Amino acid sequence: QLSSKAADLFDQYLVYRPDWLAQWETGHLVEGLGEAQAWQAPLWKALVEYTHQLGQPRWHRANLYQRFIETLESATTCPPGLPSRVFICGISALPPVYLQALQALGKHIEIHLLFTNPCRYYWGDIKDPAYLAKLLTRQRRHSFEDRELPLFRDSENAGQLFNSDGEQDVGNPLLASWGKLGRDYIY
Amino acid sequence: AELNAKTLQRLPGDNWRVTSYSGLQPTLTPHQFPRGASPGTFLHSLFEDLDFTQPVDPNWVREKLELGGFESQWEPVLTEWITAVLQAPLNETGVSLSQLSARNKQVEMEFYLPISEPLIASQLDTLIRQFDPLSAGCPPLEFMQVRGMLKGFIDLVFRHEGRYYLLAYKSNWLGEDSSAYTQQAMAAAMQAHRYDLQYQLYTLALHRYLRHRIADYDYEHHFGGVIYLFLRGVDKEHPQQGIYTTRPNAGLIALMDEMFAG
Amino acid sequence: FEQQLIEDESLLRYQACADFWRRHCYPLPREIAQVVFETWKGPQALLRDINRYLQGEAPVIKAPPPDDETLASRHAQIVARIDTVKQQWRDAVGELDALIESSGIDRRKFNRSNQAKWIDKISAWAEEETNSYQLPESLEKF
Amino acid sequence: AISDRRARQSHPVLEAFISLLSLPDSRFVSEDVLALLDVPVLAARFDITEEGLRYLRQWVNESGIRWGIDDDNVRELELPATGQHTWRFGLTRMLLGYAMESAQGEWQSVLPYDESSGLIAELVGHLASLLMQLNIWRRGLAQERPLEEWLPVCRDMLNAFFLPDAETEAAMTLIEQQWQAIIAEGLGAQYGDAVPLSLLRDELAQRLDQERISQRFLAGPVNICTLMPMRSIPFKVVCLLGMNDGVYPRQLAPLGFDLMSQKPKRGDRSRRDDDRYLFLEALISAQQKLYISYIGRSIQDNSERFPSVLVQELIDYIGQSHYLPGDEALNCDESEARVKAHLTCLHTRMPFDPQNYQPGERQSYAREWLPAASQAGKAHSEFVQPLPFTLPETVPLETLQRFWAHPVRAFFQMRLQVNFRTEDSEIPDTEPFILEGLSRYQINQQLLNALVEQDDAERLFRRFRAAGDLPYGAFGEIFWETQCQEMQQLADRVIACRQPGQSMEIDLACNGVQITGWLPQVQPDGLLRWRPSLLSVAQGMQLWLEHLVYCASGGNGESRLFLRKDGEWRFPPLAAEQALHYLSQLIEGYREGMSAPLLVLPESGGAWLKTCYDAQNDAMLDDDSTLQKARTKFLQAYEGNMMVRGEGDDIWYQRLWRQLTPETMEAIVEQSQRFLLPLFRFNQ
Amino acid sequence: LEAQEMLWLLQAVMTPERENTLRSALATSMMGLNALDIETLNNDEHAWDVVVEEFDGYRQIWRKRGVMPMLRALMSARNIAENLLATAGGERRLTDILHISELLQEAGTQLESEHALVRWLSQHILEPDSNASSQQMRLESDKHLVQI
Amino acid sequence: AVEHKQLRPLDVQFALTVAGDEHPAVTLAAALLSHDAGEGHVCLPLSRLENNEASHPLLATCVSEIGELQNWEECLLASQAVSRGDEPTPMILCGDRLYLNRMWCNERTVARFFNEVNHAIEVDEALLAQTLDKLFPVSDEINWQKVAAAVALTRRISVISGGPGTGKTTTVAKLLAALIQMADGERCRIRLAAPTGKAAARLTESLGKALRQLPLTDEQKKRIPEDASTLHRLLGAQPGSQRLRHHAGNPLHLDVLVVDEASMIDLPMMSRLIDALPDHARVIFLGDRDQLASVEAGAVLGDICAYANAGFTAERARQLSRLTGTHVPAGTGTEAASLRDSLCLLQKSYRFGSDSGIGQLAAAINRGDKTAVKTVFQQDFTDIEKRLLQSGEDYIAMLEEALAGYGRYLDLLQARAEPDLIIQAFNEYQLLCALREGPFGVAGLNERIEQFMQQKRKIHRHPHSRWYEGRPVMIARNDSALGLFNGDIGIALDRGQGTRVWFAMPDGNIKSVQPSRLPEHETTWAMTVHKSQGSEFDHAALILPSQRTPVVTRELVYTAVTRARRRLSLYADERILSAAIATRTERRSGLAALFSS
Repeated sequence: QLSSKAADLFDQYLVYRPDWLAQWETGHLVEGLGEAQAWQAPLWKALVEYTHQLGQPRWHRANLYQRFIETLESATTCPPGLPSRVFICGISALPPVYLQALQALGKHIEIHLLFTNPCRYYWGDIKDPAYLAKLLTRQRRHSFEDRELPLFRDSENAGQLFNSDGEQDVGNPLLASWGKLGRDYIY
Repeated sequence: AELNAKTLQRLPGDNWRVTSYSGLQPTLTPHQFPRGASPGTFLHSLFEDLDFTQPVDPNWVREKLELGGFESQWEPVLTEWITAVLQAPLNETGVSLSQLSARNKQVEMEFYLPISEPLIASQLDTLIRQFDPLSAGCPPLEFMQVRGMLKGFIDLVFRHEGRYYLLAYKSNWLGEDSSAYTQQAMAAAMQAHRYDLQYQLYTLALHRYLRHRIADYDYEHHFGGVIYLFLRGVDKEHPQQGIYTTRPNAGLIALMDEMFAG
Repeated sequence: FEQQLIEDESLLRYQACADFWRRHCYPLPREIAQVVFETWKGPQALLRDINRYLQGEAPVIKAPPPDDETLASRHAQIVARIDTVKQQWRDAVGELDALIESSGIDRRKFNRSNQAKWIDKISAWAEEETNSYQLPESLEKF
Repeated sequence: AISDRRARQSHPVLEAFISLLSLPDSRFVSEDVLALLDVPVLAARFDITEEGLRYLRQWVNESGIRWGIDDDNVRELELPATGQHTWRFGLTRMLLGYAMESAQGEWQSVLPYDESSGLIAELVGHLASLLMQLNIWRRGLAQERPLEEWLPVCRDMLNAFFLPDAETEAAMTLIEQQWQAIIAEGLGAQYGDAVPLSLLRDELAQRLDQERISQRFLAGPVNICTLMPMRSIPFKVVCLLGMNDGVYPRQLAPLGFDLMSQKPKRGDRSRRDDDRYLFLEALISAQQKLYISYIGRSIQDNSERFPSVLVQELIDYIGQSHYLPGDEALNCDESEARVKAHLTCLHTRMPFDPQNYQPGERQSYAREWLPAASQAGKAHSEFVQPLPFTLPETVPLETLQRFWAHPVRAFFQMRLQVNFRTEDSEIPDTEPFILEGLSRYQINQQLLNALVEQDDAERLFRRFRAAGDLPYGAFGEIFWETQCQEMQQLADRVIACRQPGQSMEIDLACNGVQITGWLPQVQPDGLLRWRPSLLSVAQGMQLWLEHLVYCASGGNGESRLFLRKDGEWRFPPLAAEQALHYLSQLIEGYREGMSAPLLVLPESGGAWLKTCYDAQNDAMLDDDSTLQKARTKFLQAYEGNMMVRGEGDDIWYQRLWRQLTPETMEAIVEQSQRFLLPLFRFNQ
Repeated sequence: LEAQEMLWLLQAVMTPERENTLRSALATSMMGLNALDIETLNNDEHAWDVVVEEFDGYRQIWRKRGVMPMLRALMSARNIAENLLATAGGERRLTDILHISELLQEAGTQLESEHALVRWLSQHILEPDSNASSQQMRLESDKHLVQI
Repeated sequence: AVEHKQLRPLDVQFALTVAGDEHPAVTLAAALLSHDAGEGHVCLPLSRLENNEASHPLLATCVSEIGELQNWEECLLASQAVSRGDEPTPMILCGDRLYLNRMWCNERTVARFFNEVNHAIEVDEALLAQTLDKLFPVSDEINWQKVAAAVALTRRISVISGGPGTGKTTTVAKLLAALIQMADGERCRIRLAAPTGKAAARLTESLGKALRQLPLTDEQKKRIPEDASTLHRLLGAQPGSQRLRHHAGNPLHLDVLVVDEASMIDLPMMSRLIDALPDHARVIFLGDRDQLASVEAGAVLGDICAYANAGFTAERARQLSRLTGTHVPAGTGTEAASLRDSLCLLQKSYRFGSDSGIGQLAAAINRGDKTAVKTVFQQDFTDIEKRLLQSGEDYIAMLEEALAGYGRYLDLLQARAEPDLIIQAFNEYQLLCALREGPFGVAGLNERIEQFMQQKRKIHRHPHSRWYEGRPVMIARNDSALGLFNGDIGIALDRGQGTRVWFAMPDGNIKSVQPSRLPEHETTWAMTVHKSQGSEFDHAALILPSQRTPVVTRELVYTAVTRARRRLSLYADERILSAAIATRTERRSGLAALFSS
């Protein structure tokens, strides 16, 4: 039972938190984590040695994504075998690692992302006022009308909607109470 | 006080259902193979997973028999039988399966076919019998008016010298152990199991697929025929036994497309 | 991390009580099993007696028996305690020196005859009621 | 079309394989083996049919098989070796019954079982073929084995205990696939240490029930499915069920030692936020109509069950965002409550309520409950009806005895042939520690029939101990000693006045009615009957009928019956005229009981009569104290206490009336005064 | 008694060939027939043939559609629910019949065989153990009663 | 035998449980005894155990005692499982034959009943001779029915051995008429017993049509036997328990008991019937000597009637000559005068003579196989046909001959006539098969006949209905509520009210039952020879399997021959027919030694 729960936690770390496993492979702790890391950091590294002791391959999901991004940004010619266009439809939840890989994939091959959002304006959070100006400079355009449309309803009063920490005061309480996953995904 | 109950005036719904073709219907030898649904699906998965360009390895067949759970004594006869299947060409020109590259082949193509009209069996069986010569016998099946979608799973689609071809796998073949699986016995099996409707729907789906995918498409120019491969009927000395090549009249497909469209 | 909660616990409790009655009451001899049968007919009566103590917090028993005392040792101790009184009755028999009172009837010698036939064997467990006539606190009040 | 349900393919294959994986941990109870033999695969493996299973049910029930496959299994559980009430004891008993009759006696302190005697005991040779196999794997699956040795174990178990069939082929294929997948995932890490059996059993039981089906999600029939995340499809009508509190949102507690729950990031996913986004997508995806139903009132105690927080926020936003045109300007909170009450449709508790069929906003479409709600049906008429019945010429004495044993039962099971057949009792789980009920009565009857001939009580004790019906060891000896004391006390009164008498013939002609029968054990002193029962009125009625049929043709003498606790029924000899008159009265009662149900209760009516009768003056008392004590005795004998089953608790009396009305009570009193009066008139 | 009547009805549905079980199930208080009706049913062979045919149809519904459809077709064709609602004191019996039907439908989905549900019902009749779901409910709520 | 080598698990578990820690000789002896009890042999001779076992020297090396246990009797008596008849042991060895305790007890009970209790009831010979003269009109030559009735009314226990078609029921009617005319003032409660319900119904209808012919009186018609009961119903057998109502204490209050068809009475049923009889009832047994053996283990009627071939006694011959008034021959020698006197042999068959080949074939069945080949060979008597069945073309020829046999049935079926003539035409032709499954059996021949009726345009059959018009069904279990017994045929047809099954009652009427009202139903285009006993068919056709089986023996072919009235066809090989006659189903029992002393 302990092995199954620790394997599920290690799979969640392989999906979501690759930096923690990358630092645990060397043997150094991460400042600001819980007490369970005191038994989770040596448990992972001795795992990486154990598959290093056997004939199994070394490569996994966590250590490969940075090299995959770099080998696509550093290449000059397109590699053969890649598809012409990839559609992402009906998907409203993805990790930032998958989006950072799909951005480097989309620099070469056109990828169409069909995302269903219930609101037409920006209803996510903000990071910095320098990021608020970057979001204000970005404007959408219609597929058939071909007219430029802004994100916020008011551009001069867009700074008053966000709080000091960066959370937008959503006027609709149902969207603010139920759509936290979409609120993170649109950000 | 007086009280009454409301009564529904009409039927709640028409016959809308997304169905398939099945809804509308010495000591070691392949003849001595156990005939069943599970060995048929095992041979279908063996022909799906195996690569056609590379030669068949006996240890891979032994590992696949370990994963499936069959006897280990059958393995050295099965692999040479598999290569005997792979050495036998299935074409009107003599094209083998080893000449097909990975980009040319496509295994287990799943298609959905729409139909907006109520499918009348009397208006369809007569249209089949007007052009198909195998419908001389075979009294017509009875099915309800099916309006909606139709599912299908084609085993293999492959192109060669600029011509597309279809390939399906039938491997039950319980009643034959000798070399009697000639073209007459295969035609009788096609008339008995009613695989003519399945092959006609496969030709219609492939025609619609090649029309949607390839621009400037012609049915006579690109399509070549449909091949049925009976696995237990393939012999090394008999190239014609085991394979069954059929080409439509190129006039039934347009009328069937007009019937399924509206 | 995962466990299965059960709603009814009476079946396993009755099974453990039957196992205790099998491993404790079966190899007893006749002179002990007679008293065990006089106490309870079977394990169902014992479970009906101790069902209010088996569930919940286990209570503390006042003056518990020692861990080495079995049923046979207690039976032999009570048999010797009865046999000492039987010997003291057999030694001091054949005399009457107490004064006859108005409450005390003169049939007490017949009760002594009932105590004369009582001392035959120590296979029984229940003494006679006529020993209640031989109490100094009851004879003094009479 | 129902989708997202758990895939249930073959329960009696997977559950039987799971029970076979718990074979050493099982106690081998007889019910668990008859449940394993209920599976047609395990029964067809050992050549057992359904008729053979039906014979084996009663064979195991009567042969004394309760628990324990072998004596070594009894010694394994730290229990004393009793030697009886095991599977080996029952097998030896059935084989000795196949070899030797039960009248011969014991051979190895095992009484034979006289039922299985012919070729049908060959099925016993099938059952002994099963449990022996159930021994071998019990010694096989106990030892711990490494993962390289658990490969052929499930395959050998499948080819040993189960037979391949057309239906159950896919279940065995899935069992082999899951077992080999578990062993392949174990050997991919190259596990070297030993692995116990229970871990693999729990893993296979968890992996076998994990499969789901979602093939018919959008086939065309209406879709029944659970809320699945990241799946939002636009529909015209969207209905929601089970939106009460606690059920939704589905809460999954974290592991506690996970570090992702401590420091949350942007891309972290939780089930609560996924369920809230699913509710938002269900609100957005609804195009035309949205239906929401939740359990609001409890079905047990009628307690108020609050809905979920999402539906409460939805109805709060509805009440704060909209208002009815009836109250245009009344208030803010009152209009919100009026909107929330107008939207809330509190349906009725029962479907046959007339409120649902009232015309208005909502109306039910169930026309099957419309006449139930209309209250236009006929009531249940009385079961008692006057039937035509002609008294035949030759009415035997056995028919009169079966009539006067129970008149309502003789009216039910003989006139209209309605016999309420109850199912037989199940096999108990343990050996009999005490003796009570039918077994104690049969033991007392056989002991009284043995002591009436001055036979050896110890031989019958060994005979009853060899069959396992007695408790083990000293307690069975104590029970046999006290029952022998009671039966000797009864026999000292029984054989004090016993004379050798033979059975005689009875051929009578009374009122043009012929009575043919036989009376057993007719002594020159009269009639002598003995039964180890209590003082009851039914045995007195039987003895009075036998005395009437004996005194009518000669036979001057008394009739005596001896019960327990010094109970005695005595009838003096009477003349031929009074006996023929009372026999004609009983024949008239029989012909009245065949046309109409003769409400003559023997026990309660006899108790009422013996409370009201006075044998000194041959007259019935009429004071209020006796009239109240007779009602008390009638209510005591009709409905008994919580330890004695009363006369009113019967399947023949509940059919006529459900509650004992005083009118039917007075009718029963009058019928008992008319018929049961010569019972207490000639009693001495 | 309603559980025993439902057991007799299920035994008559499962085995309608033997007339003894069907006669014992027809004479119950759930059907509500007089002694003259039972006598004319025993005398007329054609009415008993119609009863056997409709019980075979009930067995076909029970094998194809389940427990509650068979019970609803039996309560609608015989119209016993209206007769129990018309009889004074029969509403509690009808609610007990409906609860027994709901429990039989809840226990019939977890069992594959048809005789296994009959054995489960006979076992739960023989087992008086009290569960939270298998307790008696309130018979009526509209009519005011003295609450002990 | 072949089946005797393949040990049942019952015999193996019995040998492992009874012997246990004893010598393996006792284990092998218990296994062989249990296998012979399962096959039907009552006793086990020690010569077959000593000679026909390869492990006999090995067990001779297994035992180690002072006397080395060289004899099998000492080796068996050394164990606690075998005794001489005193100790309560499962196995009993008395006359160098090992049996079980129940079989030995029942065999000694039967020997006591047939050796000691059978005394001679002395009655008036003049009135008996006058009643025999006034009942039997033939007094010119020797009539076996008159001698059978005289020897049944003379003694208490009497066995009447006779084949079918010999006028047995007329002899029973004459016996009962002379019994009532002899005892006028004495009341006689005559009772009739049968092993099966169908044979009981046939006995009731036969005695009903026989007793109304003879002239009686108003008090004599009152003492007519009302009905024939089953032996499990007469003794009061229960479904749950095996306890009888008249087991040992109270006997059945009967004066005379006529038990028909004693060939189907096994040893335990005979022993249960013996213990129920009082010390004054007179029992008359009916049945054929050469008929098929009993169902369970035992052979009562054959071991009883084996001594009928010796003849009567010297005093009994003069007694029968004084009774019948004719010249009765005497039997040579005297071994058991009571049993040889109580027996009788019926040889004059009235429904068939020497001109018909059925009686000649039945007489040649008990003789050698060459006699049967000669009986079939010369001119066939226009009654018996022989068709060779080896390959598929012979199977098609057999199906064509079955079509020619069922031609009138299909002609009356297609013409939409009354069902009574349809049943009367179906009861004229019948196939008799040995096994149940396979290509040669009940369900195989039934499915092949249904496929042949589907091929040729004779019977229209729906594949999913299973109740097409014209299918013959038969019931497997008894049902007294519907009036149909086990072994009764019904024909499903449409009279206009729906598809219902018509049954031909023995009273002469027809009953139309719903197919949903049938408790059991199996297709009966070909019946088994064991299940066709008691019935009679005009045109029978035997089909024997090519596989060698112990079921096909002399008694099976004899019951297949006597089942036909006039015409009989055969579909078998010559070697199987030659081997079935020589291989007689012998059952080893202790009655041959107990009746000899």
